[PDB]
Amino acid sequence: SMSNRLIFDADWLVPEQVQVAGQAIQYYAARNIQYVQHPVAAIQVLNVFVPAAYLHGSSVNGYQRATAPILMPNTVGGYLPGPADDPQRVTWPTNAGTIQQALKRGYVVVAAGIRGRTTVDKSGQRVGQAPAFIVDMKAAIRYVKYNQGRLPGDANRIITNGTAAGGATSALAGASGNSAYFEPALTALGAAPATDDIFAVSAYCPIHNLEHADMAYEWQFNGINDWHRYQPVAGTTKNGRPKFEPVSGQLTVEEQALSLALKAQFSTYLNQLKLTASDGTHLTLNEAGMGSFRDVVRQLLISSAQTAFDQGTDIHKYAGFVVTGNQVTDLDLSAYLKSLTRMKAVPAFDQLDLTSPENNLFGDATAKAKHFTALAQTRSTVTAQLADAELIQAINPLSYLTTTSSQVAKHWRIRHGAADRDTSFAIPIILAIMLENHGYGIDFALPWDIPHSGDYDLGDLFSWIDGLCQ
Ligand SMILES: CCOC(=O)c1cc(O)c(O)c(O)c1
Repeated sequence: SMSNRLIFDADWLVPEQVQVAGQAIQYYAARNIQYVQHPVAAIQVLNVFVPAAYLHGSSVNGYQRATAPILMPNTVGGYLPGPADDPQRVTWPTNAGTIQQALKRGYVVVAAGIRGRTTVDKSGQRVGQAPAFIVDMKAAIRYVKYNQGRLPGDANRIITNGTAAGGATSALAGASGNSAYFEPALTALGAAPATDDIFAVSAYCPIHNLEHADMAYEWQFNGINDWHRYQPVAGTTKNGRPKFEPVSGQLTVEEQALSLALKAQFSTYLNQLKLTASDGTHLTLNEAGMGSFRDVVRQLLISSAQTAFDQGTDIHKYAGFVVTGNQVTDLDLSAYLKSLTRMKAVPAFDQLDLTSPENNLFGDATAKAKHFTALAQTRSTVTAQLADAELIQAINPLSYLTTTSSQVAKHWRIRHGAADRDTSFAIPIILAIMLENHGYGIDFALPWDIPHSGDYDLGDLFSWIDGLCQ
């Protein structure tokens, strides 16, 4: 209610400790902070964790109370609700280990709970479909910036972090700072009166650009007709972490036909983005999906392989790599993708029967799920509507990057694993190139043999953050 002034009080911080690399990391915690005045779901609270030195007038890793970066990680996956995280949390989902390491590095951590597609209110009504996820992230950022000074940390050094759907959340926060689109939702929540533009973005395998992801996926995997993925099993564990089992299939003749069309359409979509390489040449694809953009994808995988090769990793785990002497000199991209295997069927994202997590994300209070592409709406196997065009645009980080804007974070670090088949490599690559093209700082790679995952390179992530902030 209005009695919640959204004023942080350092008096709330209580001393705790956690082991990191066999040493004690002392910190202070304040949990369960209601970050808006009119919440609709219990999950909308945030936790604050502060290196202990900052309450005793001292330094960690070149930072002090007033200057420390504020890391804002999220636990969003599958566009599902992402509860407020905690270095002591063991319940799934959690990136508790990352919070522990961040505290050791001297970062203040503000871990916010975020509504997701399955969130319901006290009455059983859905209140967490798009754009709830990004509205909550923005509201949490506004709470932090409103409380600049009161909260330890530099509110002008907010760095979001997330994996997969959570990576898209982090990226969207960096892309869409102070966008007027979200103002009515934030007003209705009673968010703090502050801005929500942030300093830097960390994003692992961001599952974004959803309305073009079906095209990208088929451009990549057309010609590969068996798929392999996971679906759950039963089971009751103490950590609440969903247990999965493999399930495989083969594309129907009809799916294969749809694939060829989707792949063909990708060329036109890609070309009209007007992406450029460093020397300024347009990155394109021809009718058959070959060309300079495809060569960029290949080159990134060669770079990935070279890095691993230099480490003594056997890159011939997968097919297609040509090694001459000590150099990975080429790559048969088709052979690599065949050895990596296709994960998702066709369409991969906008399923014709409305059964995907993205279909459910785009539902609302009336409809559990919606389509978000013309193709799937036309070929729908169930009665369905298309989601609002402005909403699809609003939650895509690319929509904000047609320009060199003061509201977009200046500093980006994106990773997508070389063994991650949850979306096409083209998807994070398009984000990365668009960022560079518009003069933003972008640190990008496809790390060798890394699956769908995040937070696996903390040493390098933190070194990057420290390079920006110290
Ligand atoms: C479930 C793992 O990661 C995700 O966040 C995620 C979300 C999606 O919407 C996907 O389509 C996906 O493959 C992964």
